[PDB]
Amino acid sequence: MTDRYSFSLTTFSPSGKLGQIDYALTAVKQGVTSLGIKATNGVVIATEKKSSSPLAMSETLSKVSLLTPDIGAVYSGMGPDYRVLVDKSRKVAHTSYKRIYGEYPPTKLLVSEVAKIMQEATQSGGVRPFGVSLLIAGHDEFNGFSLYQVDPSGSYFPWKATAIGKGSVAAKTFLEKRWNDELELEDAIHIALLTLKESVEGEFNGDTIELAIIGDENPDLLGYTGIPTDKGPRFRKLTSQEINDRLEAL
Amino acid sequence: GTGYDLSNSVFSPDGRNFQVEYAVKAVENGTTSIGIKCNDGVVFAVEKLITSKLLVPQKNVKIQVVDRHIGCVYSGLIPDGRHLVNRGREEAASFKKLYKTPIPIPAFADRLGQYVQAHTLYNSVRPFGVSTIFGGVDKNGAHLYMLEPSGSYWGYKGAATGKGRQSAKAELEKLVDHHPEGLSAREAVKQAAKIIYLAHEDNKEKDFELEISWCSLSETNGLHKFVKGDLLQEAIDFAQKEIN
Amino acid sequence: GSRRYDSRTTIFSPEGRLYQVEYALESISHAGTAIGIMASDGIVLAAERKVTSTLLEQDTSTEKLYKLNDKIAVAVAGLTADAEILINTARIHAQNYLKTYNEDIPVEILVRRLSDIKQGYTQHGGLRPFGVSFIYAGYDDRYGYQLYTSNPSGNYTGWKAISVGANTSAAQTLLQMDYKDDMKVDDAIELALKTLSKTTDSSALTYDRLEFATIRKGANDGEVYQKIFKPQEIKDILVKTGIT
Amino acid sequence: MDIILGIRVQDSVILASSKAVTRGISVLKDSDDKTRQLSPHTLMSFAGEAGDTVQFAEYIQANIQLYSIREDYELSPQAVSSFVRQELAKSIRSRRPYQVNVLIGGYDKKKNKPELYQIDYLGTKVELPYGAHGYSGFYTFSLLDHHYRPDMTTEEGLDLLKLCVQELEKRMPMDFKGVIVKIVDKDGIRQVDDFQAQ
Amino acid sequence: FRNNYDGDTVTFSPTGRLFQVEYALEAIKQGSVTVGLRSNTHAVLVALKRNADELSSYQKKIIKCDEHMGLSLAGLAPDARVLSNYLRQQCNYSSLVFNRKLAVERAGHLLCDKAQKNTQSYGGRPYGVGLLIIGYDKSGAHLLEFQPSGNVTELYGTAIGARSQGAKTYLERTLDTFIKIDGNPDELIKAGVEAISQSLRDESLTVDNLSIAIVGKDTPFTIYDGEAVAKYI
Amino acid sequence: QFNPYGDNGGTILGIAGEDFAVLAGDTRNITDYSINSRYEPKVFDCGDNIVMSANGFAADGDALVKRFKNSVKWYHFDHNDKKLSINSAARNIQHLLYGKRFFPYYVHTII
Amino acid sequence: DRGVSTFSPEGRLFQVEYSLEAIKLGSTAIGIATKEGVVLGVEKRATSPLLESDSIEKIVEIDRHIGCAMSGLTADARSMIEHARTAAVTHNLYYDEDINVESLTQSVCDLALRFGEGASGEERLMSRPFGVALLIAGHDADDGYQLFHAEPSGTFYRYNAKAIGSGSEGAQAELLNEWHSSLTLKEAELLVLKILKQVMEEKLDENNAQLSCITKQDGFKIYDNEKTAELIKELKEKEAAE
Amino acid sequence: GYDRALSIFSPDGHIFQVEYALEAVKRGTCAVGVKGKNCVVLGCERRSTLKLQDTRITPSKVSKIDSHVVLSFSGLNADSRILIEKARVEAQSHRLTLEDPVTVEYLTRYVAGVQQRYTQSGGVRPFGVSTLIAGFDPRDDEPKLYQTEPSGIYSSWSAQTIGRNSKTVREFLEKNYDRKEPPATVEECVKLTVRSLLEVVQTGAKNIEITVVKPDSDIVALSSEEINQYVTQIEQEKQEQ
Amino acid sequence: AGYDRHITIFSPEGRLYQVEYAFKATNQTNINSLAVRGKDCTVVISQKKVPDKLLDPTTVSYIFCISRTIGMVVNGPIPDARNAALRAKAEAAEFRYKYGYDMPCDVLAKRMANLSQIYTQRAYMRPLGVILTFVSVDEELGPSIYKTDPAGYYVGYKATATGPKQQEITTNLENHFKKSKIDHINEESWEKVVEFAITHMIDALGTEFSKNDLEVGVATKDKFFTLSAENIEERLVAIAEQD
Repeated sequence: MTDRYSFSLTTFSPSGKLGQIDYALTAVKQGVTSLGIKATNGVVIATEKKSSSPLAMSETLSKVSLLTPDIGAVYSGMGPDYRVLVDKSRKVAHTSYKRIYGEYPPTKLLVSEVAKIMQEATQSGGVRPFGVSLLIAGHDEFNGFSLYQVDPSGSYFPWKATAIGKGSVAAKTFLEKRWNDELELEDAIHIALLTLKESVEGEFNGDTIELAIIGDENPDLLGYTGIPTDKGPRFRKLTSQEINDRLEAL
Repeated sequence: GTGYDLSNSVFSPDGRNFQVEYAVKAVENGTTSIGIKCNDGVVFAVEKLITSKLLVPQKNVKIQVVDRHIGCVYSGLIPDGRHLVNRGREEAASFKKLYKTPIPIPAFADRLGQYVQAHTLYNSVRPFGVSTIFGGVDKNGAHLYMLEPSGSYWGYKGAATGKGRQSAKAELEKLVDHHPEGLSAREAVKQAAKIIYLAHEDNKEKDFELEISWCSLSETNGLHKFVKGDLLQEAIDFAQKEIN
Repeated sequence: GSRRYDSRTTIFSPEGRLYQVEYALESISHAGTAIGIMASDGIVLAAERKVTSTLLEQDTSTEKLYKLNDKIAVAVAGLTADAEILINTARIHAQNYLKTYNEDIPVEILVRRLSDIKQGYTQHGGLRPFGVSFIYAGYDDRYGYQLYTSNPSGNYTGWKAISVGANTSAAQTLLQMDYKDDMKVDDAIELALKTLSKTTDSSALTYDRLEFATIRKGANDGEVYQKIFKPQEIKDILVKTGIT
Repeated sequence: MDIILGIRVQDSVILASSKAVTRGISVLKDSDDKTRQLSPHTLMSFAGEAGDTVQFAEYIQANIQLYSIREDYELSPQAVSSFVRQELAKSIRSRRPYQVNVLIGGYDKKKNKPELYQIDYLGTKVELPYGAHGYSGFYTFSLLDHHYRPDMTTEEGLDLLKLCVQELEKRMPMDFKGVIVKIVDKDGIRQVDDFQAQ
Repeated sequence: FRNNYDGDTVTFSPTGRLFQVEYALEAIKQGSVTVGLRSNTHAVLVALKRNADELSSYQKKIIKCDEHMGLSLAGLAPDARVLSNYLRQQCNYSSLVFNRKLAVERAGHLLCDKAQKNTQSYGGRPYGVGLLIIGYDKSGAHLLEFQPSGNVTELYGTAIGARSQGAKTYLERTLDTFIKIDGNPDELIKAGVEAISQSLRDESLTVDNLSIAIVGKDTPFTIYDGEAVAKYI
Repeated sequence: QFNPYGDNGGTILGIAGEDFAVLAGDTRNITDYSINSRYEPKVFDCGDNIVMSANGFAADGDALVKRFKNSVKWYHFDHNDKKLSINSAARNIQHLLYGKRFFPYYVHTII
Repeated sequence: DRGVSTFSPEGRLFQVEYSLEAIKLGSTAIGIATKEGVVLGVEKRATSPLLESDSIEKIVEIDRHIGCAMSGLTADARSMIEHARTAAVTHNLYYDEDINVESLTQSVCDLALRFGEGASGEERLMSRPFGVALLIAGHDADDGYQLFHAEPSGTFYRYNAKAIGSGSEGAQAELLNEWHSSLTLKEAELLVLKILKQVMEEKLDENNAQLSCITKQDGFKIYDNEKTAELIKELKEKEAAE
Repeated sequence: GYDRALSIFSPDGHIFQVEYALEAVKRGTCAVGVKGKNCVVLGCERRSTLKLQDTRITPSKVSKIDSHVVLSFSGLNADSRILIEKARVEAQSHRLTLEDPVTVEYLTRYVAGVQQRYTQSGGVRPFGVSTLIAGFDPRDDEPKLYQTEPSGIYSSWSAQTIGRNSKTVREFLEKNYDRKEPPATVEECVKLTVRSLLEVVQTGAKNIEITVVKPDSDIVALSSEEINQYVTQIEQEKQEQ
Repeated sequence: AGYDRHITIFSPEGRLYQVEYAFKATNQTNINSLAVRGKDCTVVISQKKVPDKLLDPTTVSYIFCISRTIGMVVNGPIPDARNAALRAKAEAAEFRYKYGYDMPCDVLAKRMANLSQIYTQRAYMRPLGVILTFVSVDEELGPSIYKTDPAGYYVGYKATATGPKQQEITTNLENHFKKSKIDHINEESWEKVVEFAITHMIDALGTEFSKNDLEVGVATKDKFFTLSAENIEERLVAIAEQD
């Protein structure tokens, strides 16, 4: 027994490329599209719930996850890798920050943490890079609203708006036309739903789409009252219904 | 491409693990052995190729006992078999130590099962080159088991493996039909000594020595014991008499 | 075993070269160019962001210029992810030195530490080298302003002006042409911009595709100050030097 | 215990250290030097637990010398003492702590000023005009508190010491067999081989 | 074929063979010959010692594991040293802990199990040496043949090494004869030296070339070299 | 609390003649005021013509002897049955004893 | 690649064999064992006239009654000498006596096969076999003077005379004739000095060759250049005298 | 966890990794050392593929392991550092335990052992470095000059060179250094050194740096000028013929 | 170059062949199975194919009892299936101990999927060629069906099927739900839900079963159990009087 695989599985090639990273990215390209737009008072991330069989319950499978009460993430690439990444992220958020400073980490930091994890699976012994790209959106008191993208290489960049996956190229273009630095949250949700329609082939409604936002504090989603400083989570997942309402005036 | 059979735990394009399969070849190539489950016990018998006249008779024992109530017999690479039994013996002790009651046959089977299945998970180890027939008597019945290098094992009425496995199997399938209500411990011992003799035809070139053991709630009291002396001869003859 | 898949990242080529290092260097040569120029009154760090978009956020960014200490900063060329790992360990060494001696880590000591870490992945552990090259700019009371460079091989050196990344060949010749030992911070800032400008692979050189930092010793104080130019400040210094 | 005195004058530091080494009933030696040279311009005196005393001294010495060679530079007295304090402060919570008290006196060739640091076995460091360890201070501090002036010449310094050593020889119970004195200035470390009757 | 499956011991041939183990066996056959036979009171080891030059000594091939046990080697000297040593401990452990003398049949099981391990895991290599263990315990004289494959067998007599096939056919014939040499040691030896020559072909077993060991009823396993065997040449 | 030591009494004597030597010792084994045995051999023959006795705490004495004897055995195994000179046995025994310098063999031993 | 401790289809260990090929390229070293002592001689073999020939150490002392010569990758012998010396001293500490020449040898040979990448048996950490052979010569009260040859294979033989190195097969066949169970120490020294001269690529002189012996009375000593130069001369004379 | 045997024997009895480690030395800049009668001198060549450096802070080619011993090398720089470090530490350790600085032979022996160990340990490749270690034993006045290489072998030389074009320069030294009469002056010794370097540096006033180590921890490096002065006079020696 | 097919590393196309081949292995038993949800129970059916006459039919099962409330059926070789079952039981036993309440079906499913994902990324661990379907009546989600594969993927179903003729069973059930408009068999007794399953099993596979051709597990409030040859027989008989 024993992991004899203690050497790197990702190495440099004569041309200067890192094979496995390139391939991992290729895997992300095949993934279902997903995107994120940054408004001036909120951020929105959304993707397509590509069901594997009409017998499968697509609710029991979220592609958009909450990392902290003010940070959510969505992906493109391999579902399983995303899942475990979300877990590792939710934890690193406590162990490396909340348990020390007593408050959740600011977006760029938590992202920097997720990136670290992904980076290691690029150099550590006997493992392949994660086959996913994430779009993390959150809000912290001193940076406001932000949106980041993390790649299998472990690299990450901030965006005003962007998309990844299958039809990223087409969608990126579509956003560059409708985005401006004055967009109000509701506007972005609108633009979001639109950019998302160009990808979706089949049913385009509040059951084949998953969408969440990082906006105002929802004290109705806190669970308790008594502490003035605790006003609720800024991360809300839009309900099946809430989606359609905005689809009619589309 | 190819080369899907050079490292252990690798899946070939069809979903197979060639190394495990190559292990089997090592089994079929070895001596043969069987297990017959009677109405309240089990009997193990195995062929012992007598290479030369220098081999002391009644000495190079091949059947093994795990704890006090289990008997194991295997075909293929002898060393691997012993190894698998050593593990089984530790596995059993560990169980008796924690639970007091001597380890149930089904439970013991899985212990060997998991342990064997394990050697098909990593390419740093080689699979077991043996199939094992083992069983005994426990709290509720008698059980007979056969374990493959793939870690696969099932419960059996009768089982055999090795060189003359098909011959044996044929003979066993007969017994299962002509004794639907059950066979007795005394019967099985003879019947077995026979099966070995017939199944010895696929390796008739060499002289062989027979070996049997049993575990009957009434005959052995629930303990695994070897068949020697008079009771043994009575079955050798029962065979020599029907081999003609 | 596993030997089959081991790339053997730490071996010598028949010509005494280190495969991975050579390749990692090759990797680096496609990274945005970063330049470091040292004047009598300060150091200038400027880097070109490779590939951009209209939606890319440039305010909440800092992908190539990192602050290691209060007196030391670095410009990166290569895998940002790797770069960050080394940067963080570097920021630690600096703090340990401070905690141990109540003095700021001398620039060379910090640079050497990092280079050794890199050199390590070169001689043992079978892991790939970090695809990163650094330009360090710092100040200490023993040599004042210093400029250093470290690459994947774990080797490091000191310069008056240097470049890492793509087109270092062309950029170095241009620098080696208009550089003079009595330069002044603002001359360098200008020289830097010109150089990046003549070696870019883009149409024009705009403010959004740049990073700028200067370690000056503001005559109005007596201490050292690190300034990482903001989107606006870059736009300005871009028009002034005449590039609109 | 032993005598460990130090005084920072105008352009140097003076370290007085008893010469006796007693093991129970007898005085084994009367010519002991309770000091090590950490660098050409930094000196360290020490007193305490029988074995740990020299072991610690020599361990610190080796490290400073290794730093000097590695970097071709001399750490400032301040740096050296901060390093020593950390060493002591670490071992205080270890299985077996070093029970050593030290006096670090050096001349900072960069600031052109002498410096005197006092650090006890716990890792408590303090910078002073003059200091002592153990019972030594109990006798000398009143004298030093009285006669001490920041601009004293090395000569006035030695006279002040000589005065402390005399008060120690009069009121203190044990015979520490006189002291060895050393001066640290812009020119290095030198020993005043004439204090037995100066 | 073979070429791709003999890389290491962890690999199985498509036919079900373990080449590395088989190769180890080959180092045995290339080794010098040695023989073993026992009566009902004694067990004897006769081995032919090999040498490099005419200025080199003849590498000893008999090793004592305890007062009632010993063996002879065929192949890699070191591996035999390793194994004999391990066996020496197992005997020692038995005496110390249980004050019992280790059954020869049990020493065989131990050797087998040890060897088996070096054939199922990566990195290791089969032991390249064969062994003949003789001993007198609580159930009489014994003789075992050990194979790097992990197969240990109890016999009345046998031999291993180069040309070992000669003495092995000889003893297979002389069976009914020696097996009854109870009470007379000198006979079993002469009988062994007669089987040992059945595999010669080069020279005649000289004084400092023959090696003989014996154990039994009232004989603590002892080795005979040189003039000690002159009366058997 | 548990005390790992005990005292089984007994005495041993050793005299060296010009070409001989004797090592005697009573054969009584006790515990406080009771007698455990009127005959418990306390002096042994360890081979290579060496007699030894570890008197004091029985359990310790026996363990030591047993260890020494087994030491002789391996001395033969490792150095082609060479004879363990008495001076070598002595030195060897010192190492055996000092090996438990911080949890001693509560015995006075003579060979 | 393939296990660093694999068997060839001939039942041989690749690395051990290849290890032997490396030793065939080393300087020649010869040993003659006589009832008056053992003699060890080695071909210095510098690789440039600037190299201070006396800093070449191919004959070392393991203890006062044991010394040895090396051949092949000499750097690999450092730890063997170290393990050897330690074993000899350790033995003395535990037993108040000198370690038997054979024992010391068996101990050195025990390291020999401690190599691989994870061979199930203990903790053999050493990536390859030693690329050097040794001639351990010494004396003890039980078997008097002895000469041993230790190989990277782990096996060791006792010889009356033996040569290892580039000119071994040649010089060995030579010793075959010359050796008889009654040579004197002097005869041996000259004999060694003689054979070295034959196999050496250079013209043998007190500067590119070194001698030494081991006698029960004064133990292991290395012959200084003055003493050797004389035996060189004394040899030239007895050769021209017929 | 990584132990793959990288340095192993090949069919012909060679250990290619050590072999190739040596090829790295051949590529490194040239270094030379010649011992006088009361001193040892170490010369090295500075590259010129890239120029615009800052010689002040850039690592120099001759390192002090201790106040009385220096070490220069040829090959991978990054590797040399690791050895320099272990040497300096072993140097202090030795003073701490034996209460006396190391002798050049000892310090060399130690560095060589380190190199050797890396040739037969798993997961590590040999040092692509070869070194020259010179100095004066404590309280001794007789000069010492040693050289080590990846294989782990070391020895002393009256004069030696390592690095690119070491063949050419060694040849120069072989027919220019008389052991009968070694440079009896710190002066003529540095001359012989520069002369040899000039066979390969091809005009390099700034491309040649020398260091002179004398008894009792007296080490010192010459500045471009002092060297340039030697160059200037050496070029005239040829044209006056 | 060609080894990106032997261990779990990306291929130039971004694929993990070893995982793909693992899926292949799950059909090696040539057995089919399907699960359906009652109004308040969950049923799983799997073909039982005993070839040899020498086998003791009662020891041949691919349905396991993970916990007092969770049942799991496996599609794939038996050794891997048993390996997976053991782990699943240990995981469920531990969870209870540590958190103070029985481990939910979907949770155990997730945990198993996570473990499977690890073999997808680490090189020395090979994927398990099996597909695990967990069922139970969660005290919060009611009847539950969760399935995981070698890729580390998992999801909850309204009903599902696995095996060679998987697609037939699926489109079959798929149609029955479009027709009934509700996402579950609307029955009160489980005996009927079991029958419904055995029915649509036959209608899809196009074959008839005897009491020794099936294997049935039933999950209910606080208990999961498997029917016996006879309990099944009584079920075949009931569907016999209606067709």
